[PDB]
Amino acid sequence: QSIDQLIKARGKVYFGVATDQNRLTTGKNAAIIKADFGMVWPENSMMWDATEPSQGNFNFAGADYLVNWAQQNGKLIGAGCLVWHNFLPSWVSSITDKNTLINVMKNHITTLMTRYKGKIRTWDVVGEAFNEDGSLRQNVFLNVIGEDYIPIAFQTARAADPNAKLYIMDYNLDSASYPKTQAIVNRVKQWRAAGVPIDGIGSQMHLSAGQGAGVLQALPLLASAGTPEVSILMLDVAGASPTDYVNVVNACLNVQSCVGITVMGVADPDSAFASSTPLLFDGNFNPKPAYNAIVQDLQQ
Ligand SMILES: O=[N+]([O-])c1ccc2nn[nH]c2c1
Repeated sequence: QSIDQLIKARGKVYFGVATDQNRLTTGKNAAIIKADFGMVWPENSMMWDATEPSQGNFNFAGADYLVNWAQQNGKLIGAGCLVWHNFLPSWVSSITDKNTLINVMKNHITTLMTRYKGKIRTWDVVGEAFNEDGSLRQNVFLNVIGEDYIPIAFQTARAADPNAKLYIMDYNLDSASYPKTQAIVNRVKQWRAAGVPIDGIGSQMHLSAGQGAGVLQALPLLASAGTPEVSILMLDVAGASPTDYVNVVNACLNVQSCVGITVMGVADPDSAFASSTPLLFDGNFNPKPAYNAIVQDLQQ
C-alpha cells in the first residue's frame, strides 16, 4: 500500500520524493511515485547551475519536464533551492558588488517563481545558511550582501508567487542539543518578528544509523520557531533500519505543524550513498522492511 495515502489519512499533506526526468523514464520510479507518493521535488533541475548557467540566461527544459509530469499525474510539487552555496555557477561566486548581487539574486528568484507561479506548493528559498556552531554561513551572499540577503530573498519570493509556502532548510538539525538546531530556531523567530515571510523550516534529514530517535526531540524544537509549517526533506538513513524510519515518521505525526516527509530517492542504487542502502526500495524496486514498517505504523 501507499505511504502517501496512509499519511494523508492521518491528517498530513504528503509523503513525497525527489525525482527528475532521468528517473521518471527508467527503473520503476514513475510507477512507484504514481502509486505511493503524493509530491515530487526536482532532485537537481531547479538548482542554480541547472537553471541560470550564465547571467540572466535561464535553462528550464529539465524543470519544465518535472513540473509537467507532476501535473499530469496529480502530484504536488516542491522546488528549490533558490539561494544556497551548492550548485552555484562561478559567475555568481565572483560578484563583489552588493547591489549587483542583490539584483542577481532577486532576478534568479523572481524568474524561477514567476515561470511556475501558482503551480508550486513549497519553495525552498534559502538553504544551508548556517554554520555548525549556529552562526551564519559565510557564503557569497553573506559576504557580499550581508545578513539582509535572507530577508531580501524571502520578500522577493513572496512577491513573485504569494501562493507558495516559503521555506528555509538546513541539515544537521537532528539533535535538539546541537547548536545549529537551536540557532535556526532563534533566527527564524527573529526574522518572522520582523515580518520576513518564512512559512516553513525544512530539515534535510540525511541520517546515520540510530539518529531517528533524536529527531523525536529535534522536530518539535524546530516547530517551536512558530512557522506555520515544518517539513522533513532529503530523507535517507544509513542501514535503513525500521526503527530509525518509524521514529522519523512518528516525529512527523507528533508535530502538528509538520506537513509531510520527502525521501531523497526511490531505490538504493540511485542514492548518492548507495553503499549505505539508505532508501525504502532495494535495487530490484521491491519495498524494504522499513517501507513495510512505515505502512504498519501509519495504518489505523
Ligand atoms: O526533499 N528533497 O529531497 C529535496 C531535494 C532537493 C531540493 N532542493 N530544494 N529543496 C529540496 C528538497
